[PDB]
Amino acid sequence: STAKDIEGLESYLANGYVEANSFNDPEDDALECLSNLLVKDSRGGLSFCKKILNSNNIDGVFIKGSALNFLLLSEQWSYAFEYLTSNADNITLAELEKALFYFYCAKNETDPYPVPEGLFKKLMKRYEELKNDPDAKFYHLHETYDDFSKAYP
Amino acid sequence: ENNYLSVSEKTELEIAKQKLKNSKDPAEREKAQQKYDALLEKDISSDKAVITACSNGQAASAACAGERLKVIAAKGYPDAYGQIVNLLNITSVDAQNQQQVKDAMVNYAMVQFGVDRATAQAYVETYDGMKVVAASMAPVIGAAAASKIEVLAGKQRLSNSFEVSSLPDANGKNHITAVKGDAKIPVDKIELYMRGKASGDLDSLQAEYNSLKDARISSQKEFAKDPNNAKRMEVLEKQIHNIERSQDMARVLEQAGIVNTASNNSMIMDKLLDSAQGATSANRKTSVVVSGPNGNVRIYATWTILPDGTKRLSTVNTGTF
Repeated sequence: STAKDIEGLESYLANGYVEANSFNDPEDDALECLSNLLVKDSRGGLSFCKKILNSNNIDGVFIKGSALNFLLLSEQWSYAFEYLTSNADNITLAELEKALFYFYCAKNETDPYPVPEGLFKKLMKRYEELKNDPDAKFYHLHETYDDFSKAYP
Repeated sequence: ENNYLSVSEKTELEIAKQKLKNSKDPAEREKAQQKYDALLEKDISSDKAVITACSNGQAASAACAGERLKVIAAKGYPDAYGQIVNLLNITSVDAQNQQQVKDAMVNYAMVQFGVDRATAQAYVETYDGMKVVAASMAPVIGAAAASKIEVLAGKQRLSNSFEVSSLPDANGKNHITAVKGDAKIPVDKIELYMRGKASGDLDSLQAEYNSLKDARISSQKEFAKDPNNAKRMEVLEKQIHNIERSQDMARVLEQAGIVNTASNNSMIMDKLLDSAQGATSANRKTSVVVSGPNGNVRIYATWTILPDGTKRLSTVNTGTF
């Protein structure tokens, strides 16, 4: 039963809510619909990760980090590597912290994926820009950046 | 003794009583307590005089709660319920009766929970305390009447230039809501979420989240193999993130001098409701500025546009430092 999850997502991108009579933060309803879809149907679940990662008309920032994180941990990790290379100047707080965290964990992998050139400088450029956003602490950005740099000096 | 239970239900009630007494499994005793309570409710609500007084939309009336009280006395505090039953004739709380509503809540909380007067007052002056207090009345006066009492206590607590009432949602669940014009605020968004009282056991979610976090750090390739891993971690992370914003919002208003009082929460509801009036799907975001002795705080709100054109508050946020 996934078309339900897809129609909850379609409504979030359209009106910013999953269903009208839900009293939740609609970003939380959408995160559930997105993660429910990703587990039941990856091919369609990763599609909405992209439909979130490019949409310039979504309320929440957290959910973009969710989408990016889901692609990084999937067989389409390369779509996420190339998204971070080109959009590093525009990526939100949530995406930058999910990027810095993925590569901190990737420092422990036997077989790390090939990292595109300058990506670490583009991320570290973006951190120095977003370091002083008061919302940084809700993503634990300064802590995630500390592990990322101490992993890759 | 249980004249309006069937033979089968009498048997189930006795099994529930036994499991309540003998089981060494708290989950089985909790199920048995719920079963005992549901059978007692069927007994009381199947009384012929309770039926007459409580049916066809009258479950919240004073007549309905009074008949239920008579029945419960026959199969056996009663002065606390007397002041409460009288409040069920009220349809709007104003200066005439607000103190009558407050005193009946305070006196009831003392008798039912055994607390002293000052402790009962602090309990009933909160949304979450008053929810527990009204909920504890439901077995005696019935769910509909207990719900009305919670609404009445909400009108008294939040007195200002909006109304308070209960609105059903997608499932038939009641939401206590401040309503004015074509705008609505579910009050828990102000009295719980904005005040740092977001639901969730932070320490439980944090350890379940840190459990998954260490596994992903230990072998990200292995963790990624099953998308259920990343689903559970991301949902825990968001829940934790909502609590942390909820607590930080509470502290922002705290440091500004806008502490957690009914007066302040009511004033905040009223300004937000004004800011939403006549809004459109063009712009669904508003903000107001509130003032305390230590500074101002801007409160941002996003509103859902419902099919009938009214607005319901969806998110409330302050900035941070």
